[PDB]
Amino acid sequence: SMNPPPPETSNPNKPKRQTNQLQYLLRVVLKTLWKHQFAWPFQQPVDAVKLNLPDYYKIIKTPMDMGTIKKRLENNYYWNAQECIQDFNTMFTNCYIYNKPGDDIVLMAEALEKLFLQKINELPTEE
Ligand SMILES: CCc1c(C(=O)Nc2cc(S(=O)(=O)N(CC)CC)ccc2O)[nH]c(C)c1C(N)=O
Ligand code: NA
Repeated sequence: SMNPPPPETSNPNKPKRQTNQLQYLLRVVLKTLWKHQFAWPFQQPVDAVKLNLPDYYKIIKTPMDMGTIKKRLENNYYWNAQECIQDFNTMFTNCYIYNKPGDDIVLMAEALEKLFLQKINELPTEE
């Protein structure tokens, strides 16, 4: 198939708040993963047309990427910090669903996920 529209990154029908957790998720978690040498395949939605991966969006029905997550944080899309953490988890899980052990892309996800866990370890306390 072709590509779906990217996930929504704003919600007009949802109140917005600033929290220590959410700001940390942008400025520490997202930012540190973003600058990693293996971040690039996860910085934007998988372009299945350009990459000639016709089955990607047949297999992956809940796509997620760090470009989307970054915009969601900047736009205050998330009310609860867990919403953001869930999106990271979905991104990694998609990679482990679609690909095979030892694939380049899988090793890249593994390094990012390792780093992600190190960073969310020091997430500020809620509320
Ligand atoms: C390996 C395919 C893949 C990617 C990916 O994005 N790969 C990719 C992107 C471009 S790119 O043209 O879009 N590009 C210019 C360099 C990036 C801006 C070029 C080559 C590429 O291999 N991401 C995921 C989660 C997967 C997967 N299999 O799960
Ligand atoms: Na084809």
